[PDB]
Amino acid sequence: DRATWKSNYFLKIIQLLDDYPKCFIVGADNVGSKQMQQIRMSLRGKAVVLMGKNTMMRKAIRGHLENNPALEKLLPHIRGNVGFVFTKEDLTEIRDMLLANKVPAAARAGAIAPCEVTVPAQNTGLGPEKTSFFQALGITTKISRGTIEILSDVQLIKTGDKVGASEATLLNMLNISPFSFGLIIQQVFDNGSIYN
Amino acid sequence: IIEPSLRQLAQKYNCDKMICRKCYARLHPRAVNCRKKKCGHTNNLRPKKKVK
Amino acid sequence: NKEHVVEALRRAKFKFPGRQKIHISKKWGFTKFNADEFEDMVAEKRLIPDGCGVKYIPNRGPLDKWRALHS
Amino acid sequence: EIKVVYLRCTGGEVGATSALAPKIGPLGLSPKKVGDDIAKATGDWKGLRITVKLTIQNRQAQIEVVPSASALIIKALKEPPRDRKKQKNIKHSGNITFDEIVNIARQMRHRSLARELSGTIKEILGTAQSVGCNVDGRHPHDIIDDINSGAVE
Amino acid sequence: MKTILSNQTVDIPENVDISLKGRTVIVKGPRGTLRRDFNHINVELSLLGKKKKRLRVDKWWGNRKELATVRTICSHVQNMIKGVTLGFRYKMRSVYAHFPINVVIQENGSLVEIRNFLGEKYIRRVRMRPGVACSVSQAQKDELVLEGNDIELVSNSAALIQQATTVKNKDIRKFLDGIYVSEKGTVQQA
RNA sequence: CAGCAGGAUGGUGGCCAUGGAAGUCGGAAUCCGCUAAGGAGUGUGUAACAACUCACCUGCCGAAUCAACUAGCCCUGAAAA
Ligand SMILES: [Mg+2]
Ligand SMILES: [Zn+2]
Repeated sequence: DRATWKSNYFLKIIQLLDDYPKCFIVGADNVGSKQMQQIRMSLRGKAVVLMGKNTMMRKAIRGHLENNPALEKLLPHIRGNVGFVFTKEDLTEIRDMLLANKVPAAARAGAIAPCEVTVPAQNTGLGPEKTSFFQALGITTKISRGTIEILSDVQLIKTGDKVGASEATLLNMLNISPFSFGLIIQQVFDNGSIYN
Repeated sequence: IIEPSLRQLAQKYNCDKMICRKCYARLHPRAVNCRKKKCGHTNNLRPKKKVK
Repeated sequence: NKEHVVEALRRAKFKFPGRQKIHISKKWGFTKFNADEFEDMVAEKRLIPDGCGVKYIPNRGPLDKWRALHS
Repeated sequence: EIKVVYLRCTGGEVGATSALAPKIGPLGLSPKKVGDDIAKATGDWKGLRITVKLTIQNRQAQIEVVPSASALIIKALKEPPRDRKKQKNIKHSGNITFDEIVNIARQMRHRSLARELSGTIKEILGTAQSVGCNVDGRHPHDIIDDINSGAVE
Repeated sequence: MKTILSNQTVDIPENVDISLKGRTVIVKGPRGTLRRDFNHINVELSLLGKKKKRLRVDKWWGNRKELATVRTICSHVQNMIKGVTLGFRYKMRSVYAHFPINVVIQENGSLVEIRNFLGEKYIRRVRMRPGVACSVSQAQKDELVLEGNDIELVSNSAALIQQATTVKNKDIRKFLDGIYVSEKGTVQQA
């Protein structure tokens, strides 16, 4: 219940103090349920999983403040949930190579857009429908012989602009997605060192 | 003849309630005690009978 | 099964008049003996199980029952 | 044109109403001949809806068999299947042979979605408890029945 | 028991300057002023800070019956600031099955006639509360939007045309008619 | 301890099963296997799935819950010419 794995971490604490001196300090947004997925084949032996809870995020780390003792500064670092997915081998190409297997989304009202959103020059594959979603927001769509085609390459959300709600039906009717969803790696920590 | 959303809107104010077993009043659906005095804040409650 | 006998007797309370109380004993079963003491005494062979009850062996009676208990 | 299609064929049971018209139909090739030869290529399952893969090519659609491990559990468990009558309290049971633990492995190594012959002693119990059989107790009793007291590679 | 002290504070944004003379507060800003007197509650209203950047309210030596009055004034003040900066807009639909519901506004937003309800020839001369300006919606088939600033004058007058049109002597699991309330919102948006 | 919260099924689409059900239909059963997460689903939906959320679990702050004494006063219980 709420008593059963509560006492087994403070036995299995040390099993990874003395083994694995290398973490990729990933920042936890949208770790999804449908989009962390088509990835396997880059990460076979470079990785681990074990517990972590905010309730002992203090207690067993201060119990660990004693083996290699310059070991305090993480707590103002993780402002949220930031998982330290370990690694073993490479110094730079696992900082690198977690980039090559991700699969993007359906155009959703609800995410954030930090960069430019582009809308392609492509037909919708449908008949006579309502053009008010293209002709009230500022996109040139015209009826093209049953089919509806995006006339000019109209961009929606530029570099650092928030996502509007009622502007997703054009890429959803095209089934084509702005950018690759997945999980973002945030920080670096290597052997008594920090970067930003 | 009727939209099933506006109808979901009109089931809320008329047909999702909880009824006392003592004074036959009509309470909001997440309630545990009657708000009256002539029954004594009794904890006998039922759902309202759905349509047949 | 202790949390269903309070519930059975909470209902049996609606047939009798007056007022009465439900009490969980400190004995073992339908005996007159205590809770923990019972297993150390059965273990040192002072008490004998007889179905619903138990018999007490003193140090007073003659010896042949003692030998018929140890042997 | 290469289109590997998912179909839920009824195996050795020649079906009455299949699921072939909204999936393969609008391509142009007829799925009526194939629904029978696939049950023929099944043969001795006859009970089980092992899903059969079909790959539509430019000439025709091919037939591929996709092996399992929980349907090799139904291979290790050889019970009488039932007819159309379809009556409850159906959930089969039995005794799985300890060398059928070996032989379901020797056909769930072609898929190879697991570990080896000594790493086979969960697959035939923990879903086998939802299909319906036990090897002397479920996975919780076959914890101490299987922990490091084996002689199987 | 007797609890010795309980307080609560409210931050105010800088489009609004507030003050108080005694116990009645006044709040003026982009859409007008509002005044509400709290002279039946017996607490202490203190307004700390240069530029008046937040408020604080206390109650000394109070039981359980009057620790309730710490938050339910902070709410009628956050509502006092919202009804001056933003302003309220209640949207309410109009369900009907077979006959047409006719809705007509008299007095430039300050009166509502209602016709043809369940075939009743009896018009309903519903009056608003002074402060609230009704309107028929746009870009929607059947909809009213009530606008105003004071929420107390808005919501009671909104519920008046909800109780004006009821059903006599029949089922209300089957006879589902009336002008019901859909969405509680503000005039403009932050 | 409430909720302005990031999501829940690649073996299988359980066995024999429903015509079609993949958890969203019936049955002895009800598990442990990267599993901070198994439920052959608490559930909606769909001819079935697809698309969803949730039992159990993962984000943001400065002190609570289950029964039981009717334990004291107060109220309902409580109808006359
Ligand atoms: Mg009548
Ligand atoms: Zn009542």
